[PDB]
Amino acid sequence: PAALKRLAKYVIRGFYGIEHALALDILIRNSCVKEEDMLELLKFDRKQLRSVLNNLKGDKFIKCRMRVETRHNYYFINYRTLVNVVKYKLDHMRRRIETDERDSTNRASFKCPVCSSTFTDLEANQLFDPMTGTFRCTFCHTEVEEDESAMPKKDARTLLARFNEQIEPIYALLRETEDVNLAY
Amino acid sequence: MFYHISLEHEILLHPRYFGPNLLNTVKQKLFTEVEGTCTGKYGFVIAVTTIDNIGAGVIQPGRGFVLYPVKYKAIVFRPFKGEVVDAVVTQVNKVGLFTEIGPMSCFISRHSIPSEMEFDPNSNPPCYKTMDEDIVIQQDDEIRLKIVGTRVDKNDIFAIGSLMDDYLGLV
Amino acid sequence: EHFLGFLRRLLEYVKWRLRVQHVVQESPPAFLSGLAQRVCIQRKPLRFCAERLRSLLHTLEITDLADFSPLTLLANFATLVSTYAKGFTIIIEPFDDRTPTIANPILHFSCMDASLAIKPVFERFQSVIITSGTLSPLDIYPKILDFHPVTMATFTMTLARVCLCPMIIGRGNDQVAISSKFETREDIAVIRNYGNLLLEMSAVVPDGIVAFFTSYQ
Amino acid sequence: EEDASQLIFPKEFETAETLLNSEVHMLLEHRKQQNESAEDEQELSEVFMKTLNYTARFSRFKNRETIASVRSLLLQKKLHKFELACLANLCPETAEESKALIPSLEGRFEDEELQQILDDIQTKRSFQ
Amino acid sequence: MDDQGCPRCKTTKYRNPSLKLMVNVCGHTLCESCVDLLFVRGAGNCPECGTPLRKSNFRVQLFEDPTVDKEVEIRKKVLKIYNKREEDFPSLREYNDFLEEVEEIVFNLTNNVDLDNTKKKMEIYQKENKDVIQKNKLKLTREQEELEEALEVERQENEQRRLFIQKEEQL
Ligand SMILES: [Zn+2]
Ligand SMILES: [Zn+2]
Ligand SMILES: [Zn+2]
Repeated sequence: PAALKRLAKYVIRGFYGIEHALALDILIRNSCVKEEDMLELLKFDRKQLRSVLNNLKGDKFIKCRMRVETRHNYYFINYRTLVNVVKYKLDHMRRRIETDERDSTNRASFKCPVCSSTFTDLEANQLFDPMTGTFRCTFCHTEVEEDESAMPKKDARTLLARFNEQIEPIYALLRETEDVNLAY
Repeated sequence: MFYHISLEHEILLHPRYFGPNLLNTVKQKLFTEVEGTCTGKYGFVIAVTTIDNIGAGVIQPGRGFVLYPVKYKAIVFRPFKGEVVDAVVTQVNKVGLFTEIGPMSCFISRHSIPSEMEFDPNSNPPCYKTMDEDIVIQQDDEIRLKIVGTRVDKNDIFAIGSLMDDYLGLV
Repeated sequence: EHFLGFLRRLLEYVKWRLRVQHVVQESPPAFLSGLAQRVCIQRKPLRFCAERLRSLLHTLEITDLADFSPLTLLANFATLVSTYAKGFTIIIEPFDDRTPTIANPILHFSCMDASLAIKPVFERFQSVIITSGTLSPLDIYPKILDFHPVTMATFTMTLARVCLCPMIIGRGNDQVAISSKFETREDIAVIRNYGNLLLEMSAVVPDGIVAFFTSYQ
Repeated sequence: EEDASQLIFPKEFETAETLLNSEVHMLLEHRKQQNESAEDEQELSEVFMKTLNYTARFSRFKNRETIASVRSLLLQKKLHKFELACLANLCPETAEESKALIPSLEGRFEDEELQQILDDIQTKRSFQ
Repeated sequence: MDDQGCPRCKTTKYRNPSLKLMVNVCGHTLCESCVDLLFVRGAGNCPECGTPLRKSNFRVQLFEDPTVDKEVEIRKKVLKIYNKREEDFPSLREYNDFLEEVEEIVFNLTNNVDLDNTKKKMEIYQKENKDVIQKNKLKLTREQEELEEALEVERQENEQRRLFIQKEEQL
């Protein structure tokens, strides 16, 4: 290993449970600590430790194969996958938030106070008075209501920039990744 | 745009019309419903220039009616998105301009109107004028509007007028 | 400001012309014409670019010219190209040798004839003597460098003892051609002949021997 | 799916012809003459009358022959049927204006030639 | 293509560099995927500035530096003026004094208000157009034609040199 994976997992704990964070830190030794040896050292309940290890295994962080022999859980910390897993997690996340941004720009735009029946901007001809100028609802000629939200007045959002900034430590740590090792 | 195209339409002729003058009865009936009704796929239909052919009458079992498929040529008008067409202003209002293009009627929202343009409520005839009065838009005036999109309902099509594009409005 | 904008324009043109990915392109006059057409940089204003760079940079009271040296090199290139291209050429290499794909392309402005640059020496000085050792035959040199020689003589060292006894070995112990041709470079038999010759020659020759190959690879 | 600008039209707007405002007026006028004959027949629809008013006001070429001659000139040029209708109807004053109106018009012909297609129609419109 | 990205949609600029800047009266690093976004709403309005480019005001350009884009376009427009050849003036200083004024005009147009520049350009239009501007349009057209002719003469000579040495070898 190298400082890459050390700092990486150290900052990766920040997402999952801090109870999982202590267990991840126990990978300080790559010695592949066994489940019962972990009960001796981590001492978390066998059920709590089992749940925690399984949750840490599911996201492809670590891999375990207790053989048979007392049985010895083949604990691990698969670092080669770790980097790709974190990259895909942010890769999907950056996509989901940008799509949420763009998909939030569409709305009916109009309403009637009574009858609460949004129409569309396209209904202007039906929802209008040749004379009075105020847009009036079809089955209640008493509408005045314009837009509950006018439009994306602000820039894209503070949400996207907030993700950009709160993750600048993660971006910088993946810049420290910088492919230190060309191995498998 | 004014497009002369052939349409496929069907006629339900009551048996009471059978006998003398059955063929021109179908021709006469065809004009009754085609004229005055519109469809989004083809737009407003103005007139039927001629009938290309008359199809065989298919009898519906139990109903007793007849189905005549008729090929006829007619001119249609359909607004297209992102095109500029001459228009006439019908009524002028603060929250929107209503303009008519033949059978087609278009509504222009206040937002689509240029920012420097303002409604003239004080003037007895509702109209929009500028501070310098360089350009004035009033009822029954020639203006060009860009169609943002084509939207239809109840066999009627009315779009939005956009004046942002250059070389639009009265001259 | 005007000079800075001129340099910005020329630098942008060079940047794009270098970023283009394609086969090696040569363009001595076409480069100047295309620069002038594309970015509106006239050759006459471009001619004094380096001199005006020197003067303007002097005005700035800069700490030192080492930091801005790359800009001065680019200015020298910019003035040279607008100066002359009759006996020159601009070569562009989007891809460097020894690398299937590299993100550091290089634009060369290599000359083709040394007579252009050595003309001032011959013209200004009444006579120049190019005294050389190990000189390949003199007849070529007047062709490469445009000058009219007065004497063409080759001097042979004469000593009471034969100090030098050069020899050429072309046939190995296998009586096989040992030419180091490009197609024959891979020949294991030729490489073995070279190795055996070096072994025996090192066995017999006294201390100190130097062997010169054709390339690092 | 269909854009007037991009010369993209559905499967039905390929073979049918395109009619100009002036020519349409003649078609409607012929029906108006037909309406006079065969008395006691069904009256024209109100929507039909709206077309007559709209087209009559943009009857740029009053003479019947002028419409045919203009069409013939337009047919010669290698333009789409849609392009023929808009240019005559819009009546732009300068080529740059027509360029902005239709983006796909860009690149089909040189700017000077496009201006000529505008000016020659203007002379014909002036002569009537 | 070296720009980090569009001020709004810095995505394409990372995935592929095929997009090229679009020049406008505003002077902007606009990108085609963003030009569609401007066409959908406004139809010729700068997103942040809102400058009414009613013509969409779009023309292709290829340099990562937006300042270079604006400067090059402005210089292209300016070159149509003050195109008189150097030899027209015998005075030594006047050879490049007018070029100094031209580049000052370019820098003025890039950032500062262009009203004074436009008024001055009208003044230069009126007089030089009488005689000299059209004359130098003709002369620059002649020199463009003869440079293209000379390059084709160079390439004919190179093809003849190649083919004649090939026919030497085969003969
Ligand atoms: Zn209501
Ligand atoms: Zn973009
Ligand atoms: Zn802007």
